[PDB]
Amino acid sequence: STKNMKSSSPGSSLGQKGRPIRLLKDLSSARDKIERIYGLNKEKLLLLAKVKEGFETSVFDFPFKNIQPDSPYFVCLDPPCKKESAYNKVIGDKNRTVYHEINKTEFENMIKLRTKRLKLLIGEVDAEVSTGDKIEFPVLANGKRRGFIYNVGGLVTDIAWLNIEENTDIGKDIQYLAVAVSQYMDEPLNEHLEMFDKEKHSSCIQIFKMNTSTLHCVKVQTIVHSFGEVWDLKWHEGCHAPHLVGCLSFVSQEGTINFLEIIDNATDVHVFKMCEKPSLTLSLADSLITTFDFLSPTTVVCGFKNGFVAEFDLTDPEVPSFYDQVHDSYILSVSTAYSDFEDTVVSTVAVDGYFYIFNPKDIATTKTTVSRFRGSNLVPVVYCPQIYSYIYSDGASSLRAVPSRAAFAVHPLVSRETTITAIGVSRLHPMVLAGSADGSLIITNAARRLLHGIKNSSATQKSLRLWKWDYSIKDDKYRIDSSYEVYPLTVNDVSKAKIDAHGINITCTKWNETSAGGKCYAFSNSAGLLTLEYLS
Amino acid sequence: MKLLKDLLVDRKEFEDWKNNLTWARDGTLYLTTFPDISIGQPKYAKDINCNSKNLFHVKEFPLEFENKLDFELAQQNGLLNSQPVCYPRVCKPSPIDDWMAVLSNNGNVSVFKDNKMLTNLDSKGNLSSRTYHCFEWNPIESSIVVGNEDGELQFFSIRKNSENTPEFYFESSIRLSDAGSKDWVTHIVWYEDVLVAALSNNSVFSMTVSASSHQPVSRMIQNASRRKITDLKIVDYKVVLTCPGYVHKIDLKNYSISSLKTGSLENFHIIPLNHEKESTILLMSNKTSYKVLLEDELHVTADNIIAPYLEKKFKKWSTIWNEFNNYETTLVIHGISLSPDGYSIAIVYDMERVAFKYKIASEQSFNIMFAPLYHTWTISERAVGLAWYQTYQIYNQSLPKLPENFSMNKKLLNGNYPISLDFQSYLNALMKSEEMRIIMFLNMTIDKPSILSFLEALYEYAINKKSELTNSFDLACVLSIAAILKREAPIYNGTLLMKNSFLEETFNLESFTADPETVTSTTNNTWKRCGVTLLPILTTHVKICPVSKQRVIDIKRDDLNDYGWFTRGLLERFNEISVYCGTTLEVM
Amino acid sequence: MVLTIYPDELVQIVSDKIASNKGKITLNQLWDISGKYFDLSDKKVKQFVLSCVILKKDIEVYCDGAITTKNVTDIIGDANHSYSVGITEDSLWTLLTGYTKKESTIGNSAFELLLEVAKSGEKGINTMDLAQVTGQDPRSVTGRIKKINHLLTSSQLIYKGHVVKQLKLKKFSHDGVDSNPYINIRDHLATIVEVVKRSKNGIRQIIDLKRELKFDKEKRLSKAFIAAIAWLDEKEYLKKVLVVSPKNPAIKIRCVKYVKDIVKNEVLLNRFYPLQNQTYDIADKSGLKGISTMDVVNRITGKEFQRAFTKSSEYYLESVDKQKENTGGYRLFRIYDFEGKKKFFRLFTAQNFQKLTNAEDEISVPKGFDELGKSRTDLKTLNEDNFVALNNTVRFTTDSDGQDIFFWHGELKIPPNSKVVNFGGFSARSLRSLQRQRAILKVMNTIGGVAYLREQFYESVSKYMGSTTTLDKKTVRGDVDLMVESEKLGARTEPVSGRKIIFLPTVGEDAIQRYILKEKDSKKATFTDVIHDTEIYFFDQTEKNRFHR
DNA sequence: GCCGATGAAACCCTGGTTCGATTCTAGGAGATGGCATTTT
DNA sequence: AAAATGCCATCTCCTAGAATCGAACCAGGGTTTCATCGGC
Repeated sequence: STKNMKSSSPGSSLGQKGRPIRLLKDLSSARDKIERIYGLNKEKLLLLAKVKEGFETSVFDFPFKNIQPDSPYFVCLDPPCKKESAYNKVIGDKNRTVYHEINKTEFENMIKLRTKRLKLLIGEVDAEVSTGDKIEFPVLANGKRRGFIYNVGGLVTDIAWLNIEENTDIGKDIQYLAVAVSQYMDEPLNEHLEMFDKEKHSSCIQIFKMNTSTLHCVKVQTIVHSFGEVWDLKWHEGCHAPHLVGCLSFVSQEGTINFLEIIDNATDVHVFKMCEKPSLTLSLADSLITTFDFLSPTTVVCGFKNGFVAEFDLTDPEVPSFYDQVHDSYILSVSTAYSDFEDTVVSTVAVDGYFYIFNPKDIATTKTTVSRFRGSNLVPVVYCPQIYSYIYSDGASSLRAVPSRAAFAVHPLVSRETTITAIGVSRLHPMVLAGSADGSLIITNAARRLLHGIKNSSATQKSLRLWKWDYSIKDDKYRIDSSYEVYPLTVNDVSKAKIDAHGINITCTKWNETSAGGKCYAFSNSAGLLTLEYLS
Repeated sequence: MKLLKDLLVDRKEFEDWKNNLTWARDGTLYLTTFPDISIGQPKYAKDINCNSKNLFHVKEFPLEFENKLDFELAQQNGLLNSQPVCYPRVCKPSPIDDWMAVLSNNGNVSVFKDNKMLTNLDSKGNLSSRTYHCFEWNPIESSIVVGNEDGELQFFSIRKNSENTPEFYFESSIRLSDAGSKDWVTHIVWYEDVLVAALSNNSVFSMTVSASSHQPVSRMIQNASRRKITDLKIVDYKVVLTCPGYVHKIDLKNYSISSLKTGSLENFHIIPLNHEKESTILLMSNKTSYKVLLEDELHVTADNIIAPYLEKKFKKWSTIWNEFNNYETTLVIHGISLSPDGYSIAIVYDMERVAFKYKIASEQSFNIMFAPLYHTWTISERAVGLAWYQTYQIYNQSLPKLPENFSMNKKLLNGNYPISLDFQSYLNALMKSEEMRIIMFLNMTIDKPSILSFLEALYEYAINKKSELTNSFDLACVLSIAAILKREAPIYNGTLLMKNSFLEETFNLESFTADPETVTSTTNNTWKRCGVTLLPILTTHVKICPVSKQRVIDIKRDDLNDYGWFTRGLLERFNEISVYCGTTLEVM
Repeated sequence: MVLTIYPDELVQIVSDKIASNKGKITLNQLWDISGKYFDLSDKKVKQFVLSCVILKKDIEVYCDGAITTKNVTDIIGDANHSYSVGITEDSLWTLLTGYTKKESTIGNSAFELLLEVAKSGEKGINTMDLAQVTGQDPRSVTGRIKKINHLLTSSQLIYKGHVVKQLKLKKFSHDGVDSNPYINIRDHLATIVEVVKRSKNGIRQIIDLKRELKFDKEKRLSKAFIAAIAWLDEKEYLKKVLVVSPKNPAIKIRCVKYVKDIVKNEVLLNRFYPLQNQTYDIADKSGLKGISTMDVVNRITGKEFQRAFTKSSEYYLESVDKQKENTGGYRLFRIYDFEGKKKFFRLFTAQNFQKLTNAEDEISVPKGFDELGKSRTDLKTLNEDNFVALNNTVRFTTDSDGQDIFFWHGELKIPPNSKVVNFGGFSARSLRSLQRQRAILKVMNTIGGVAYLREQFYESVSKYMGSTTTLDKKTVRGDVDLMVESEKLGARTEPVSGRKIIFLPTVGEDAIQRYILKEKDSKKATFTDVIHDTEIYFFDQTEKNRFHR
């Protein structure tokens, strides 16, 4: 099949040994492994040395100091959308988002959020929580925890932190969270939630203003819109202007990418708004966009129902830069791997089970297969920038990491009892949140799996259950278990799937990615119980 | 014209959705399937029953890849060596020579003759200079250009070693990208003396390349743009390129640009109609096709050539798989190639429902369709052997246009035999004659192939140098040719001794006059004759003509017989190519 | 005369006889092949002939079955041992299929058939003898033949009373017309009806049409034509009638009369819930009926995802044998069901499955919570206790100038800082078996508790099931055996007819004997409608004479 | 005209064929442990 | 001398593609019953 020849990079340990490397098991030396995966760029290796010393001891939790800019371990790897002020290029007097204000009666005519209170059991507090109420965590066992659970009133399809550090009119401790909410709750096979064809119906995004120090939280806006359900909900961290909270971007069942100006209120008094016309819509004739990511402050890569990929220029959105077939079928997620040391690359995973990485400069000559999965509707992929690795699921109970170069070097991180449904990563630290269909949320350090040898993986790698949702059919009652559970990385583990209450699957989980809030994370189940915890 | 039945290929996959078909000079189809290339090996049958299954045998064509970069760490292109087991991405056969070049997934260009690697192209430099993303063959001479991640073209030329095997050596380079830029060369097209290349920033350059220039001047003919170049072609010194929503024509005499807006954002393949009088192309996508006239302003007309056939095929498929229009459906093209003569087109396609889908390899099938592009054809020197026969079966067995009053009685070079040449130059002069291409094609159309016109051209080189036929094999050969032509022979009486490893057979030279298929030794054993030299075949070490089924003595597996300058010259010159039909000989 | 061929043509001829003899021949068979073409009386020619064959890379020589060292001068001189010639498996695959074993899409079982078809030569082999000789199941043999049929030619034949295909390698295709072309009466029904339709009064003397279409040539074609007229009557494309002669009203002949000539798919899959919960939701909404895997795939994903759905659903669906751990709450059971020939899984939510298997038992109490985790250690304690140190590898230090400098561990002196389901009494392997067993017993109570297990019974059960599909003998006898094991039926052989009788255990011997007595001399083959005072068109003057008499 | 024999038609039985989904098997991938050698 | 590196064997699980198995369906041929013809 294949053979080597002796031409070799200077200063390489691999070059000195001359061993041909085809599999991760061939990298039996820890320096050769790091050198083969990350290369020999001294500035890149310096950042990995800072991640290593700053987070080696952080097996389940990391110190708040190591994510402050004054730390010697501070490594903040800003995503590509943040690298320039995009607002005047992408938006202006030609592209303002149009709203009209509506009252609560007009809202309730368009969107029927849950009216029956949820029964919630947490620690020793048993409570009926109404739609729009929160419960702060009680005096739990297993130490003091800081956070609250909010009853959002519908199926939570996605959430998104606005990762502002400070602004002329936003003080350090204040943060914003966008939550996308469906009225088509409690029904796993509802007709309106279909993936495969264009659907338009009323759904809403709720904007929350939260204080990281007090955990005071206020819903400041509800945006009613007719795009259907929304996901890949992202703030355009480059689009900032004095009169905005920020620019919020998402893909919708309409099959379009939409950008909303979230215009800041005069006061925290709640307003309902009907979105008439977004600032920007990206679409093609006779195909539906199913997923997108930023390549640039002014360009996005997106996946389609038919298995095509396009790039759009946000300054000239009518026609894409390219439109090529990459998959046989519906693209589930597209994810941008960005680096200061390599060309930007894009990963895609589809219902056909293939996971590809390619370079948008030349898809034809760069398309690399990571793996084929068993075929599935739900395959979360995120880029963890501190370890230059995509973190992803099989669509079936295994959580894995693959470096954006060395696609052969797949590292399993943890194995669950059931389908992994949500992954959370940060630009500030290597800690991975993964949510599951059984309502468990786990934390694991991915920079203890990468930045370590191959031998004794199962002994060195661990994860911790931070929370578990349960649902009682007898009581019609949700319970959240605070008690921690440690899982070692399992060996030769059988793929697992089991059926759990429709309400308890974790739909999304996202870290706050700021130095001030960077220990906050949020996660939601399908019932619409949004939980925030300031991890401390 | 009515098409041949499509060649059904089963259980083959493609990694990607670009143009994965090339059609070689000798008629071989190369499909860059995954994980191995597939070859449509050309086959001869007198009746193909209007079925293209009888023109091609499709099989796995495995190749060994040497990664010259597997001890290099990836630098700016992080996807280099990201998957370390090499496999083919692009395969182009030479438009002139027996060999093909393959680009691997890890940016190596390796040249192969049969399954054997000739050279892995490399020159000294930075890793971006050594990582290749495209290549092109010189259409006029034996050389190859590669495009690298420095945005320079590197030219490689052949030289032949002691065994007369080719070796590729680095000749020169031209930088197209700006100094310190990270633009890759993504497309190269070489047409006559004009070379065109595109960068990953979608800037396009032209050059004039010659033996008279070591490093020619490049000119930028299109500025950088976000719109990614889909396809690039040269047609009558007009550059045609496609990108999302547009086709552009650049005139290489005026450097004027004219552009036309397509009603679609699907990829359009460009198919140049090289044999029309007016300068034209077909544009073809999964959804539509057009015929474009490359006038001062691009003019659009209906594709009356190929669209009717694919429409008719899609309506039949739709009747079986998309009754009631319950599904969205598409043609999918996996490859389009002109024939080497440019008279025919091959389209590899399947038809799909847009659906949630999870295929395995055993469920894969695609069809390749062959259609004529014109009303008439000619015996092109851009094609050899079974390529002409394929172009004859397409076109429904209509003969090509031939010279006025041509007949197989016509003498090679019209009887102006270049007897003063050396014998290898002489045989080359005969094989490059126009009459020889016509006769070699017509041998594939008739029941019994004939080489009487070639045997006369040999006999005239044998009654000249009549004093130099000292050798017994050379005499037995010329005496056999004289007996076929019914002419005077140099000597009649004497003996030939011919050997194999088990059995030594003595022939009276007189016996070489008796029978045209056979010759009988002094032991009354009767032996078949060699097709080229008419000497007895005493061995299984032979090569077989796939059309005439004549056997040729394999000079490379016979150390025992003292073949003279004439018989050795014939058996060396005709070791690989059939004198009857120009087809590649099969090996026993 | 000794024929003249090329030496490589001999090696091909010998190879094409090692293939077509199941991959091996004796050395004496090689002398019988090559003696046609070379004078083997010369020792040097005999050595040359053997050398042409055995020095080929893919040919093997065996001495007493053991591979041997190809010494040509030894093999020809050595009288002490038996020699035989074979080929490599990939050569055998290449000669017969055109591809190697790895590359060929044919499959081992279809290649065992091709080896027997190849060994049969120009004589060929029939599909029934082919199944018996290879020991392959007749249920699989014809499906396997479909995948090699491009290598074969075939024609229909009757053998041991069955229509079968004679098979040969395609090289034995003859362009000549068959001496015995197989005729099926069922191909000619349109012609038979049209000849009756075009006849003067739309009526024919049946024997006259039998003679005009020349179906009298074989007792087979006679029976077949009669069965075709009987089928066209039974389906009322034609009708049988008796015509009284207008010339002599004592004369009636069996006649046949003409009567007649012969916006989108919506898929519900969503990206928000796990696929197993979406599957549970339509299994639950289907209720006590359950849902087929075919309907689940059509409604959630469409047919082109069937395989992916099946491979995924294996992880969370439970068969009744080999159940998974009882999580409680939400479980999907699967059981076999039939749609005629197709066997597929129906899916049931565990509540609906319990109501189906155990209809008499109490409906289950709904589950509450599991117990909480009982750990009380905090995150700080767990983080400190679960630390295992990493490999040293990447390091950095801060210079006196405050510049951070990278180094590998050891490259500076700086020290480290670190299987039958009970269904309440009817044992069944499928829901169709359960439905058939209950239909048999309900019919048996209806028709008086005793039945001969003949075709009349299989229609009675098929009618009661509302089955458009008709029950096979082997299917009903399968259910009857299950109903005997569960003591819901009695069954026995009736001594005189040898037919199986089934009876309800509550039905007395006097009723079973009276049932046999009532069934004896039961009248059948009864006369059809009568017609008078009208002409018959005749092909045959002898039939016209018998009507005129 | 009646009764018995033969032939003729209808009905029933048996085995192969046909079809497709599920099941099974083969081959490969991945991980750990153990042992040996190399490097620090 | 100890830790790290390298490679092999064994065990476990997965995936693709082939094989199995039930049931229906169909045709041919045997058997049984009924009708007609011939003989008494």
